Amino acid sequence: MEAGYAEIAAVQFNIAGDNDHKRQGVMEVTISNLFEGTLPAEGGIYDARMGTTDHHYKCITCSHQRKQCMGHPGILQMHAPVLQPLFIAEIRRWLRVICLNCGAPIVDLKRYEHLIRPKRLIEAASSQTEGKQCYVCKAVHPKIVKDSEDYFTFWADQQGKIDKLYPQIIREIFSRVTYDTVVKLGRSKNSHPEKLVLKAIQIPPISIRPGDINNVIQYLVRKNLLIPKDLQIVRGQKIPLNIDRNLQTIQQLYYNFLLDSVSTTATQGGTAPSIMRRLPRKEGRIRKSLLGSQVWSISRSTICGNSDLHLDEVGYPISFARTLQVAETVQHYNINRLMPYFLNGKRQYPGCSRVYKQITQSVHDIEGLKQDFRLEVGDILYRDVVTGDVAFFNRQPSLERSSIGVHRIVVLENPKISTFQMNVSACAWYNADFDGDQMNLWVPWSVMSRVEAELLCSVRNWFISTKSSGPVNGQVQDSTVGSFLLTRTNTPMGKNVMNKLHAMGLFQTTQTDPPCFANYSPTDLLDGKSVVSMLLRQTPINYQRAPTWYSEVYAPYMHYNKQDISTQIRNGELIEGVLDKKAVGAGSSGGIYHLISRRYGPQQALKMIFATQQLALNYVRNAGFTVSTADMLLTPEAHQEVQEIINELLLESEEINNRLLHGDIMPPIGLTTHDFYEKLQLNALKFPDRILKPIMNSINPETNGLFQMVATGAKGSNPNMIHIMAGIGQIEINTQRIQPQFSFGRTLVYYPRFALEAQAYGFICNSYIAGLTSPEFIFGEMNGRFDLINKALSTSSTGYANRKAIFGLQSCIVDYYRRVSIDTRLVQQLYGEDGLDARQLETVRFETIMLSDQELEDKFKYTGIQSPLFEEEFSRLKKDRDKYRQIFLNVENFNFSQLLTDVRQVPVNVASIVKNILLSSTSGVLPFDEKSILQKYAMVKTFCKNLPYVFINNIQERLQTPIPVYLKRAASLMRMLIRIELATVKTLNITCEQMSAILDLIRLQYTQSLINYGEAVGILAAQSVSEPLTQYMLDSHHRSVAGGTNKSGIVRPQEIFSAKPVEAEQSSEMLLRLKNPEVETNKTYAQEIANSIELITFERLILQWHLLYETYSVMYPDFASDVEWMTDFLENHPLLQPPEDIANWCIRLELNKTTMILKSISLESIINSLRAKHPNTYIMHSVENTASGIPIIIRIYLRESAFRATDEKIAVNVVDKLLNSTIRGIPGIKNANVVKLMRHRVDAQGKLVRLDNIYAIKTNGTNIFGAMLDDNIDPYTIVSSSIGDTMELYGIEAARQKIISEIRTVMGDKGPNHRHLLMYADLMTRTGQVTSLEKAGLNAREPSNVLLRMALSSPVQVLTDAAVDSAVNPIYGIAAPTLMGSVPRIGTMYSDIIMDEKYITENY
Amino acid sequence: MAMQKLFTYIYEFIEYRKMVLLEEKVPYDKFVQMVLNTGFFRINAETLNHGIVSVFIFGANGKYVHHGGDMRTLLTNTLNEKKHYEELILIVDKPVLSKKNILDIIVEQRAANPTIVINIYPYHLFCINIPKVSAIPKHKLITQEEAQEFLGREYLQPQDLMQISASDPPVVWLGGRPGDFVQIERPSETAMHAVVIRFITKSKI
Amino acid sequence: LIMDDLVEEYVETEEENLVEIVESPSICEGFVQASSQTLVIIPDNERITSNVLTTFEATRLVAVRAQQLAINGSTMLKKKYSSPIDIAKQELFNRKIPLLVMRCIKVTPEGQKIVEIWNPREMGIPLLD
Amino acid sequence: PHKWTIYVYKAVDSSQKPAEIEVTRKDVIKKIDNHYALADLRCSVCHVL
Amino acid sequence: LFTYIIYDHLSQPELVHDYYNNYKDQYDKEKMS
Ligand SMILES: [Mg+2]
Ligand SMILES: [Zn+2]
Ligand SMILES: [Zn+2]
Repeated sequence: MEAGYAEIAAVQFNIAGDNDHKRQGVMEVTISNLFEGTLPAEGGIYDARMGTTDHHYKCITCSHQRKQCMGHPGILQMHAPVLQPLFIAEIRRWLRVICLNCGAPIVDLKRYEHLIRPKRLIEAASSQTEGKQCYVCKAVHPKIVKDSEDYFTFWADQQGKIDKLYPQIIREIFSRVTYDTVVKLGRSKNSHPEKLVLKAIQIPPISIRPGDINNVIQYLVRKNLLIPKDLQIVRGQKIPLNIDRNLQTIQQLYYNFLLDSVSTTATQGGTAPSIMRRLPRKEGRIRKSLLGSQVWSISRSTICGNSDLHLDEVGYPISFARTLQVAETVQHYNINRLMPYFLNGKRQYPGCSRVYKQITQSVHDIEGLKQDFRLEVGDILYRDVVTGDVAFFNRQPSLERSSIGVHRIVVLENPKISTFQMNVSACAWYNADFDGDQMNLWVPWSVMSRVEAELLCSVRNWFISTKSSGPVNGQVQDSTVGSFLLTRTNTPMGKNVMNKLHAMGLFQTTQTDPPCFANYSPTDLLDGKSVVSMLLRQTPINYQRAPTWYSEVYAPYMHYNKQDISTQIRNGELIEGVLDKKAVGAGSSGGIYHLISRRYGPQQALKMIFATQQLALNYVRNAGFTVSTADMLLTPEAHQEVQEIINELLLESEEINNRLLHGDIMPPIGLTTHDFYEKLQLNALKFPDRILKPIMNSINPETNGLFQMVATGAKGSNPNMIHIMAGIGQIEINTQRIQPQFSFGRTLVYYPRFALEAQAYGFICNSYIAGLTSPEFIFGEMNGRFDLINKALSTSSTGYANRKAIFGLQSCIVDYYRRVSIDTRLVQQLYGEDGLDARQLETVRFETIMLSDQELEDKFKYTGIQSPLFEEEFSRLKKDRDKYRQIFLNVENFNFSQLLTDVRQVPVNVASIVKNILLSSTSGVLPFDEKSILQKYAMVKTFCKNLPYVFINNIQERLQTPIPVYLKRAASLMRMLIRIELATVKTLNITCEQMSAILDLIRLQYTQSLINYGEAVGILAAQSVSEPLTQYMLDSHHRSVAGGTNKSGIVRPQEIFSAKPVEAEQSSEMLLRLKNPEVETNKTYAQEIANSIELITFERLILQWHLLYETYSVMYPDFASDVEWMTDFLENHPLLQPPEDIANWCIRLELNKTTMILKSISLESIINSLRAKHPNTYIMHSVENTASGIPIIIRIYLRESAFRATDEKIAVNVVDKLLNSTIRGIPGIKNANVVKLMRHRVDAQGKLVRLDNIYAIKTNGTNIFGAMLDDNIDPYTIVSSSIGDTMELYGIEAARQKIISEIRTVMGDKGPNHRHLLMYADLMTRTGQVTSLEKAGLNAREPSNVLLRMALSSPVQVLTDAAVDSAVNPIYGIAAPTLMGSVPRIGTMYSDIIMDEKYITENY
Repeated sequence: MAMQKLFTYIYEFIEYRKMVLLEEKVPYDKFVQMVLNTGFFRINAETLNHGIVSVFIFGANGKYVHHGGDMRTLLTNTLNEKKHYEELILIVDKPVLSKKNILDIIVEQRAANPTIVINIYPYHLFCINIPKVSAIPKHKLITQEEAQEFLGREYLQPQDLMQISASDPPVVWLGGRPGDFVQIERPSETAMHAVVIRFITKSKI
Repeated sequence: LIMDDLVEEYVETEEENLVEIVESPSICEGFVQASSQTLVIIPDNERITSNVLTTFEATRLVAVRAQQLAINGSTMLKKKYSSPIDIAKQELFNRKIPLLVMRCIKVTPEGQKIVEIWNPREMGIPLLD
Repeated sequence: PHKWTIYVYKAVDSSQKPAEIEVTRKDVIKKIDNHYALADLRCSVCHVL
Repeated sequence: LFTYIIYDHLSQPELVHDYYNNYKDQYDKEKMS
């Protein structure tokens, strides 16, 4: 007895033979009766020994009730054998490789004794082996035919002799196979073919067939009762007519019981949901019951705003608080507190509903406990939810790490409130809005869950984004506008001041301790900056940034106050500037709340957000804010100005049209006239910058609510205002105008065919306030429908990609070395290459990067002591700068537009620590002290040397044990930052004890920033990269959809994640640098090279071609006039006479003169690119003098050297080969433009200068080899968007860097942290090959993780292959433990807890 | 321009492998004449371990890459001489790596001489200085003792490490063999460079 | 005759591409039990894991201690708190928690569970209060 | 083609001495105050209002 | 000189155009047909 605690460590999959069924069966099904009255009939399929599903009886086998009984399998002894439905393909493979007479293998086992085990049998069965002679019994192997009428019948074809392979005969055949043959064919000894035939099937436990799937079982039992029990079928017995039909229907019944309505690739044959149909798809067993679950003790409601709630609070209706209960166990310390809940009971709130008495080991109703007076120790009380309880708040779809957060409950006692109320600043965590969104709320009742909710999942932990490493929450909408209105210097009423009474009223709802106004007279005037400083003095921070209010596009108009365009906060005091989206807005990196979180913790940041939001809202409570129709109304003069601007745009469009009409539009090389015309029209119809002048002439910026919302960043943008007031402009769909889809050349019924006006192609000349006409409204509806379609399918595409990425990355978990490993196989030597949490990073500028050799000496070379130590320190600084420059200039070289930056994300802002210590210092300008300065230098040097020990522990630091090289590299950036910010020049007014404190603070901050052991960093990366994907979809109508540049939708991300080959890429690009640094400046040379490497083939320049059976030294009549220019060619080319091997076959091609002119293709170029290309040929051209009307004709005469298959067919193949020859360019490059490149180079003074005058070729299509062959391109700086090309030519490391770069390009400016891209790239390249995020990548990376691959997709094939291969599935990661009903061993469960026996004995 | 780049870069491939050149160096024109006439060019190099490395530069239209019997005869004859022959390198065109028959003779010859290393490589592997490519980080082979101490500190097996193919261009230029360890200094945008150790596995072909 | 509740036949198409000899002894077939392990505790001076508790480890320690105080309640704390969560948090903060943290570094094939045992009463606590 | 990148400011009050300031877009914030108003745009090529 | 895009130095743009005008004219005629 006493079943001890255990955990499943591995799962073994095997084929279950009839012996296993007999061993595991608790009962034998023998009758067809279902129920004997109110009880199951004994021996039937419902027999209670199989388990109980009804309350009306117990099990018998385990003597448990329905809830505690897991069910037990039975046995049905089949009178005739049946084939295993899941392994029909295995039966077919085994039948074709072993002799059906003696069981010996007909194939040569030595032939396949070099393949891997999972492939030996497949290749053995691939060979024909029909008619092969056995070397043991000299029998002839028949043709194993799979019947096309069903999925299980096999036919033996002996040179036309047809006999049915019955399961009994198959078992006789399979029982003669030795285990030696099984092993030599790559199969496990548990995969002997004798298990593929079942004489005793297993009827599943009733637990999986509750009281249809039992109809099939009943029918199977009934049909099995018909077959005689002594039936003995041998090869060639001629079962007459009815045993045959009965056997076929029994086998079909079993096959439909197991595999009905599921196909699988391993299905051989043709023509009540089954067992295997329950598993797959969203509603299947795995995804619906194992990966997710329905739960109890949970609530859902609509969410609405409540500005009186803190960011970490949620408004809970009281009716829900008396439904969900918290389980508090009564002990000595809580009996007094819990007694009021017990006394209130179910009649008053806060009360309780149930009590679990320990003495009775059962739950007691509160209305039956009226005689208990008090509660006993060990009792469990289920009390109502009260204010201050923690709750899990969740909004679906749950895509971010903050999609589930823990809030403190605020119980709303108003009975008429049924919504989940929350602060509007908390919506950023969930991507929620108050327009109908519903959120799930469940209160943790168990002690462990409550501890975790208040310690691990509180929303204060999600204030900093795991994705972007920046703040998530901030002021939104009314709060941003209110902050601007409160902090602005002047109102339309004069100076922005309030009296003491209204200044006090601003702090009424801040929920903080109010500031002191006793030093203010009732008539004293306080500006908004003063009250903002009063609030922000509690968390003093330093801020200096231009506000969103100041925009350069607005500067020519308006009159910006000089005190409003430079926001400065010094030690919590707002000196100047306004507060808006840049400073207080949500998601504003570097904003005031981000700084507050960095210096005082995210809880302080949330409290400050609430306080400042209350301040702004209380200010607007008096200032007022509104938008009216007149806010969007231009003055008549401004309307005339807008009309004039649009008239100028349409006049430029009409000038382009006039150029087209006169045939003056000449497209460049690479574009057709239609494409060039469309590009010119798109450029001509863009609104100028001066469209804002009429708008701002009609707008009073100090009074305009719409302009104030747009300019302060609260809501809207400049295009919104322009569309509302001036005009929408050109409607662009996928970068192009409206296509003529109504008819041939017609965009709408309202416009004529081949209309040239811009209005016919989507140019909207009217503003929204002016109103749109019917065609303008139709074009706008097309654009809006595009937006709606993209929004709708963004959810689905993001779901697909997110699920694939999660299942590809979920097993990646940080271990105790802070490496990332799948089980035990490494993915990263250190997480994010720095071992840091994404929530603990700060962007910091490195001051030495851009300095020249002289400013570096003038700013960092300390000359106050004549010591070599400071020379060494400056040398160390210079070497750090040089290493940084080299690394991040190399990074520039293998990227398209990744510029070297002065700022880095670091765990510790050293300069801020030094500034804080100096500000708190009770000293200043210390006297010169050589000993102190040298001591501080020594301390800093030792701290830098011992910095990588924060990655190990204090013990190894004390022992000074060797540091691994990768850990030394992990601290390189922090060593650089410390040596810069703690340089001797910068630490002259810092004492030695102050230096010790600074170093201790740096060490503490570095330790606090490390990634936790057991973090599911793969899932974090999957979320952080899948979240920007829906925004990437939302701009799908702003991306090109044409061939060669197809970037619409998820085409590029699916290309990246699926590791699609080069030929499968639709937006391949390459970047080529000229192999001459001094001539990259010439745009003409760059254009020359770009047009030179553009791929031109013979087919591009052919109007038509005709192959002829005529030799030369007769002639198709339609071209008898060709002999004139033919003889002219003979006369003009004396050394090009026809050779004496001229054959009958010859092509005659007409050259397209228009294409030749447009592509600058000369006839001599063709003649030399075909003559010195083709060995067995004789080519002739007409006199190129041809004007319009007479054509250039190229007759290519073949030779029998080519003919050295049907002659005509090989001649046509030769024609195809000749046509595809490369006349000009490099293969695979459809287009090649010239782009201006921004690059950094170190000049002779050691300075890093940003150069804008670099020209490079941005090709369409990739060929790294071809681009590296030409000598006009720098071969060492070829950048191609193709991951496969980079992998094939450069290697797996360059492929990893390319994956990083391409994912970064897809994410865009608002992308995740670099460590998530590193996670994606390192998972995909861990095996030395670029594996995908699809099923194939999982198969390559985790073949043994059968459960994970079943959970991803295709459970039936994965299960079948696992059973056949006898796969052992170790339980690791998340999917495998979850499918086994266990919990993943990560997070809180990554490290186990044991009892400190010594301490417990010595401290009872 | 494949043959020119091959000619200029194969010798720096040999030098980067720290191999002393044998015989002499021929001009470009004589090189392509030999490639067209004999069907291939052979370059002999000597390693520091007194072994011999032979590089065979076959032609795209050469007969040795179109008929399997010719390649079999060449490999059997070259392997029948009296030299240590540490490694045989056969540089062929990219579609030659797809013609299964030639790969079959390569495998048969590799099985025939287990102590002899035979590898077939495409043209693009030696058409550029691979270690000088900007996109390729610095790869370096670490001795088995350093790898063993690194694995012992990390409580790791060689099979737990990230894998790299022996046909990886940096690994080929380094001369790494399967079962060896390569230390890679990769540039990092989070830590400003990083160090990773990868396990060299079986080369593709 | 018209049936509406169709089952939508389900298809899998991407096939997987995973890459003397006697009947069976009592050793190769069987022995699913897996050999027992011995606990190889790394010496305190050879430990390489952090001397600071992770938030996961500290949270798990507090949760375990509070759950144990739910059924037990004999506490070494000085000040009286009315909830097991607060008691466990103060026990961790006062370095009086009776639990230990075992970090399983590696499980060897020979049957050794190499672990590092860490005392939370000599460790850095990252939790808030 | 015209390039209207010069902003011409007229002094609101006749007491303002310069009475005429021509600036680019990036110079408005540092050279123009409320004593001036935008009068016209001058082309940067033809120097025509 | 620099005559590919400037066209404001005169003389050099003019000689090039006058001494290759008819080729451009006939190419334009052929293209737009
Ligand atoms: Mg909504
Ligand atoms: Zn039971
Ligand atoms: Zn036989």
